[PDB]
Amino acid sequence: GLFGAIAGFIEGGWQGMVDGWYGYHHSNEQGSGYAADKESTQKAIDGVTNKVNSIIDKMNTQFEAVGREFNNLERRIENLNKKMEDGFLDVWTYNAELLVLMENERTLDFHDSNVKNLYDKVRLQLRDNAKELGNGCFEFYHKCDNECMESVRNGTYDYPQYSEEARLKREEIS
Amino acid sequence: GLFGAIAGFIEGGWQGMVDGWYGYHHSNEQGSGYAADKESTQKAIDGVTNKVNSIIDKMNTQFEAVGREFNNLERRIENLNKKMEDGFLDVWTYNAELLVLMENERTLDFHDSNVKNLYDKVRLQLRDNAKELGNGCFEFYH
Amino acid sequence: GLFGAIAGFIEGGWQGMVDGWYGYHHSNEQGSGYAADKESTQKAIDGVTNKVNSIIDKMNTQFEAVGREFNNLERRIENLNKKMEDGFLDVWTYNAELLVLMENERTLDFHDSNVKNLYDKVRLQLRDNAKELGNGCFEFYHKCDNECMESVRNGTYDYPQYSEEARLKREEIS
Amino acid sequence: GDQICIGYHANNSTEQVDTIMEKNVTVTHAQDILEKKHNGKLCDLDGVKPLILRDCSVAGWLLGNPMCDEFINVPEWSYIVEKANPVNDLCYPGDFNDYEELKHLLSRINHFEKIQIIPKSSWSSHEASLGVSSACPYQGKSSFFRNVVWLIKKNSTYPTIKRSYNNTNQEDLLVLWGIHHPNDAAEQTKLYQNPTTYISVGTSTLNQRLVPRIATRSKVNGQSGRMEFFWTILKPNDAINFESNGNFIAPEYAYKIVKKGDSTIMKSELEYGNCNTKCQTPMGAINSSMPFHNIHPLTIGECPKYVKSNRLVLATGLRNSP
Amino acid sequence: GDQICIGYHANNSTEQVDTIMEKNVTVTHAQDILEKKHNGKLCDLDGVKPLILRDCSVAGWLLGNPMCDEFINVPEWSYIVEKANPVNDLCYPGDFNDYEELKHLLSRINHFEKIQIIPKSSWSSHEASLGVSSACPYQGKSSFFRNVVWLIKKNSTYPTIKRSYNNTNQEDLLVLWGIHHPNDAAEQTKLYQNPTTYISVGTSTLNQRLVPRIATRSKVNGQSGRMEFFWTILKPNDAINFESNGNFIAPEYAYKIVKKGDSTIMKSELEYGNCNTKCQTPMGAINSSMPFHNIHPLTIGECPKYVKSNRLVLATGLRNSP
Amino acid sequence: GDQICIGYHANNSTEQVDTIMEKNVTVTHAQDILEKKHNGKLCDLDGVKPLILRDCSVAGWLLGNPMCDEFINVPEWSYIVEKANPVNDLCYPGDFNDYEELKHLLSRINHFEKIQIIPKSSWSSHEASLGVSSACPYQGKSSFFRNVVWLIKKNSTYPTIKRSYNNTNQEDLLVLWGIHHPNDAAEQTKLYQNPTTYISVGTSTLNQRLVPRIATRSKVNGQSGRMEFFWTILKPNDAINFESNGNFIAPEYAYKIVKKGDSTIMKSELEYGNCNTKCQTPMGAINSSMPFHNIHPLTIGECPKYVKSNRLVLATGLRN
Ligand SMILES: CC(C)N1CCC(NC(=O)c2c(Cl)cccc2Cl)CC1
Ligand SMILES: CC(C)N1CCC(NC(=O)c2c(Cl)cccc2Cl)CC1
Ligand SMILES: CC(C)N1CCC(NC(=O)c2c(Cl)cccc2Cl)CC1
Ligand SMILES: *[C@@H]1O[C@H](CO)[C@@H](O)[C@H](O)[C@H]1NC(C)=O
Ligand SMILES: *[C@@H]1O[C@H](CO)[C@@H](O)[C@H](O)[C@H]1NC(C)=O
Ligand SMILES: *[C@@H]1O[C@H](CO)[C@@H](O)[C@H](O)[C@H]1NC(C)=O
Ligand SMILES: *[C@@H]1O[C@H](CO)[C@@H](O)[C@H](O)[C@H]1NC(C)=O
Ligand SMILES: *[C@@H]1O[C@H](CO)[C@@H](O)[C@H](O)[C@H]1NC(C)=O
Ligand SMILES: *[C@@H]1O[C@H](CO)[C@@H](O)[C@H](O)[C@H]1NC(C)=O
Ligand SMILES: *[C@@H]1O[C@H](CO)[C@@H](O)[C@H](O)[C@H]1NC(C)=O
Ligand SMILES: *[C@@H]1O[C@H](CO)[C@@H](O)[C@H](O)[C@H]1NC(C)=O
Repeated sequence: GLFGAIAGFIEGGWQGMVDGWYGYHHSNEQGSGYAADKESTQKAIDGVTNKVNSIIDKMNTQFEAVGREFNNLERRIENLNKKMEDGFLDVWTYNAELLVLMENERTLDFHDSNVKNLYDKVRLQLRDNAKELGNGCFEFYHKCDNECMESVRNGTYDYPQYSEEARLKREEIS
Repeated sequence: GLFGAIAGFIEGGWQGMVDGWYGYHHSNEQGSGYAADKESTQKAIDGVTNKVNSIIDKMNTQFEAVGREFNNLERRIENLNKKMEDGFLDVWTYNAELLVLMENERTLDFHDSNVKNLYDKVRLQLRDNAKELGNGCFEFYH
Repeated sequence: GLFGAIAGFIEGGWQGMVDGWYGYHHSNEQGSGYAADKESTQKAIDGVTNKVNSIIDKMNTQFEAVGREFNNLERRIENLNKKMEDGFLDVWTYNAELLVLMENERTLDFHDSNVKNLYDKVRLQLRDNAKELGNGCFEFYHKCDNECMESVRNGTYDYPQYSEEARLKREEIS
Repeated sequence: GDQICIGYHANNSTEQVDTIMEKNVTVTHAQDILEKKHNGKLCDLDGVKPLILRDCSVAGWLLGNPMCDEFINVPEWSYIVEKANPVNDLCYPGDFNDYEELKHLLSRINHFEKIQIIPKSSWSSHEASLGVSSACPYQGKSSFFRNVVWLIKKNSTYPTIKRSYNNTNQEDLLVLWGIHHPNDAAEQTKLYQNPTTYISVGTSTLNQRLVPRIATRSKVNGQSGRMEFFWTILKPNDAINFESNGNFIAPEYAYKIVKKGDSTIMKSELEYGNCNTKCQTPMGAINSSMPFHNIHPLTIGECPKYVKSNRLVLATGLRNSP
Repeated sequence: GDQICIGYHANNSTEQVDTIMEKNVTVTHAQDILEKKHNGKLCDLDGVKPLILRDCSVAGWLLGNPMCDEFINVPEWSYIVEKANPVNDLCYPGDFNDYEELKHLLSRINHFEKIQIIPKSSWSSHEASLGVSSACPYQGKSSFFRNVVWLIKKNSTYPTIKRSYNNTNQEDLLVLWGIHHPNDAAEQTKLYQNPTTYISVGTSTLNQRLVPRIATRSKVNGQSGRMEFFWTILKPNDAINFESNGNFIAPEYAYKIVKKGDSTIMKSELEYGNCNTKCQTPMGAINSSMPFHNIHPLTIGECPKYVKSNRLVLATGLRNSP
Repeated sequence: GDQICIGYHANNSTEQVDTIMEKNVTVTHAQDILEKKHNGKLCDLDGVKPLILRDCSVAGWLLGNPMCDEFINVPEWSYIVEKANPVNDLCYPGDFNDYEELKHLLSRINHFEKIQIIPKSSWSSHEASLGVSSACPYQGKSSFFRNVVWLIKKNSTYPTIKRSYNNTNQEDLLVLWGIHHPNDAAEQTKLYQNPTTYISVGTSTLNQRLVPRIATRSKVNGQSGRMEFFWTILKPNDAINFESNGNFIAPEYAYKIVKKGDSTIMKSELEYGNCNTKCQTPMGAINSSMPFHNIHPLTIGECPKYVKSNRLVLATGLRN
């Protein structure tokens, strides 16, 4: 899509992550596992729920057809009546179908953007203390135990604490 | 927002910058201060002014209600008349409100994109000549 | 443009590339040349063709005006008729003009996004094996013959094969 | 080395949505916003039964076609249901003046109280009991509309009728009468004696003089004669005055308008379902919180908004990995 | 070391806007595009005063109900104002034929020049001064519509009227006449002598023969009789021809159509406010450069476009930092 | 060092498009979606010729105004074309009752076949050949509408007419008749003898009694009298019965409705152009795959959708 993240530089989704829309897979010595980003998932829920409610409410004032009857010498106004009612039904059908098409496109791109922004949040935390694999994954230049990983998730990673160790491994490998 | 710059990697706006929409804060030996990017601010003004004028003029061709009167044995056409007029008023009200909602969202994202692009303009100039702090600021290596 | 690529960090377009919308200019020892990215150009064609077809089909059920005639003592319904028909003509004219304005803006930004994503596809392949000039161009730290270039185009660049040579040219040797 | 990866949700969802540039996009979550289902029958509306006219037209009901005796005294209704082509209409052939304007008024009425305004037994100078036809059968015997009286000459004489009714009720009254258009001068003489006749009718607003028309007509339900019916709304404290020397189909019963509100005349062949709904269509009742439906445009009650669409699904979640 | 920072404007602005996904978003700059204010008065439109009928209906004005003498000669108008239920209408009760079609024509007219086409004094075989009623009082004395003449028998005779008027003007002429429907045959004799009467009226297009209807009616303003009024547009060089042996309410004054243009008949209970405006509504005038308003749908002049919205604000600036 | 660059297409294109925020944006490729051109002619519609009434009104055609003999027998049509103000209408002045409802019915009809319901030769107690006027000339001689008969008294008598016709056809019949409103009681006597006259007309649904009206009228085409015409649809197996003692403009020919379908009455001053089209407007025919046009709102056939726009161009390619 527009932001390059979903079905882009991140090739696929995780059946494994069940309790979130966006988040993380960590793999250290303690072992692997999935964890959802609560903050960005909740922000996305608020946005989509508001959008659905906004689309419904904007259609509160839509045209309501009424039965009128005409005799056999009132064919002109019978036809005027039928065209007026069909006319409004076709206008409100177009409005509903188009609003849904256009907001569906914005919703998918909204998700694409939320993933890209989550990835950038992490990249700007880790800086040269990790390697960008280009598949959504960051290979750490240091050891990052389950309590280091959580510091990345909650957005309080101490860059100086690990930078000296990271430099020694980085200048070694590259 | 969509582009991740406004209330994103740039945490907040500057009360200090008064004469522009987007720009710079410098702090060298001569001292600190704010300066607006004239080029990107003017491009944004041109775009928004055109958008406002485009929304107004697209509503030049909107439905105008007329008084028609009917006697007590013309209730069917009286009711047809009232529903036709209310019908068009509801269609043009929906058109106005939706266009404003949709273009408001694009305007805020337009600003978000202009800021991200200003930051990238500078990054691609400075390259390794400066350090990216990740808060919108570049520490110079001179 | 929203995505910063077209008439942005890529200063202008190539008269030289004729058989594609987006692609590459390579210049090695074997000599220069243009090549179009088939995959992203075809995806963009599919998208725009679907958009044109979607806009046309949404206007299949547009209002059709009918001739009705009225005598000299039917002026009120003659006027009702004329305003009803003009009313729907104005509604469908606004719908057509607005949909075209709004989708034109999305089309130009779609192209801007496709170019940005093509550039990022290549950057995430080349990693530190090449230098980002900041004008859309990557200077390789190794030799990249016409068969290396194609590996970048078709999206199967072997990063490990060239990483050791790339490091020796990039860094001080010892 | 240790790894942290950024990713997004995927699942076994098969739910599809459309966009401008792409059709049939699988997503992880969606909201269908279109009701497509109904119960296929006619229900009470917020506890109140509709008036279901079965084989009777509104005209059949209000004039009292003898085949419409089930509707002689109807309780309060929520809406009215009429078949496209009811067979029990004007049993004696003819016309109902401003019929569509009457049906339009009926759309704002929930209850009538039938009232005797001119007793059939009060016609002492005219025969009130010979006004019957084989066109209007009841149980194999010639009959007539029950709410009006076809007056005939008595002892070869038809004196001039001068009769009033004052609406001493606090409600509007729907009043119905008619004229007989005979086949020929001989029929005129046989029924009414007087050769040149009229019916005058006055209220505060009405100023009518009807003349019978002789013409040679095709037999309908075995009759070449025609009855032509007329109506008015008689406001509180107004009076209606009738004068006639023949061809008068006089009121006996009229209808007091005792409850006004939202109603409609719904065209439907469907059956009563002994059910309750908040939303009725001519194809069936709807029970839904969905904001849209595609059942039928002509609904009554608290209904979703009608659209012609076969499918309306909002994307809520992400593009799904197949 | 040295720093350069990229950033964006923020300010003291409290101005809020809405989007699909978020309500009540504070921004740095916005444009309100909805006019919500009016001056609560009826004003001149670009310097031209409206015709304000006060307690008079269009019918009361054009037939000249004696309570409508303020409108005996009205100057050029921008628009017309009529109350919902004007008390001065048909003082003698009855009907105005094709009244709503006449009001529709009036909506395209800015000026009439009233002219005497048949002087009241020119009726030498009929009484032209006895046509008065207690239904149409002027200063506690019996009177009548001023623009038409109720003709009565003279010396127990009503000869056949033959009168023509030729439109020798360059403009269309609106011509008004009427028929009297009495209460009884005795009243017919008393007023007109002849028991069987007609009014024939011919132009190049019109072919009318009116007959009175005698019937007993409810009293309205003390009268059981009814007047029924008719009108036509007499083209330049066409003639109108009247023939009658009774019940004729003859024209005296007719209206030359001297200015056509945009006008309207606006329903308002308000009175004149001695102001000027480019845009008038029935609730008050608008002075605005805003492109939309929510005052009332039925406006006249150079007006913003009407919408039902309570609020319309376009985002111009950025999302604002607290 | 070896280089790879990412780029995008540019070209010699001058094609411009609009967006909300920017007008007159040059692009590499675009699709115009608005048809603006027509051939300026009236054409056959999918191989079927229209009925082009030239100087005749629908009334002139159906009553048979003698200037309308070109239309005495018309083949199946695709649509009808009438001028704004046709000169050949009611040659004898008067009125056509529910005329606009008749034209509305005609809009759903592709073919009429003329049928004789009352033979001109069957009027043996009345003069059938004196019913002519200088208002209705044919070749410098007084004439009359050809589809109806103006009956006159014979030898100072007008016996009561009783005539019936039973619709033994599978199709609806359009039937036309009329009444004469004379100038005075003297004219009434001269033409019809009987001073007090009527026309009664009955079917299964119709119950009409017409009375002439004497009024003093301005001359139109030299006449102060007026003819007033009436019509009905006679269903299969129903009968129409006429009775009159004067002022009767009696049917001779009526119209079988043999083909119903999509048709229209189109107002145009143009004449036939010996062309074929799938889409006709009053200003000319359209041959286009474009989804929109701005020619005229009132079209017939497989047409693009009408809009009031001067310009509609979709961006397909890139900014140039
Ligand atoms: C629990 C989590 C994995 N997801 C995210 C939230 C939930 N939301 C939606 O799909 C949604 C739906 Cl299905 C309807 C209206 C609004 C929303 Cl946000 C779907 C389940
Ligand atoms: C600080 C100053 C340069 N700003 C930015 C531009 C200015 N303009 C607008 O907001 C605007 C407005 Cl307020 C109305 C119409 C069009 C526009 Cl562009 C608002 C004030
Ligand atoms: C190099 C060339 C084949 N490109 C690819 C797309 C081609 N076609 C279009 O722009 C197009 C047009 Cl002109 C109409 C409808 C759909 C499309 Cl994709 C023109 C430019
Ligand atoms: C989407 O899938 C269903 C499968 O039955 C089908 O009806 C519909 O036409 C499909 N649309 C496209 C464009 O493939
Ligand atoms: C019938 O009425 C006439 C007078 O109108 C009268 O002479 C006759 O006796 C009446 N007959 C009966 C039996 O009432
Ligand atoms: C927006 O704020 C205003 C107060 O200025 C208030 O009227 C309104 O309820 C708020 N709306 C929402 C949805 O929060
Ligand atoms: C009808 O009767 C009421 C008394 O209940 C009276 O006020 C009114 O004047 C009467 N109306 C007529 C027209 O006789
Ligand atoms: C009206 O008078 C003019 C001029 O005297 C004359 O030419 C015209 O024929 C008259 N119109 C009628 C209808 O008699
Ligand atoms: C370019 O823009 C103007 C409006 O800004 C418009 O009139 C026209 O379509 C374009 N070409 C001109 C002015 O020649
Ligand atoms: C006219 O009327 C009678 C027929 O009864 C007779 O005097 C006369 O011969 C008739 N015919 C002609 C042609 O005079
Ligand atoms: C017309 O003719 C047929 C066949 O003789 C007959 O069945 C039908 O009843 C006739 N219609 C009328 C109205 O007499």
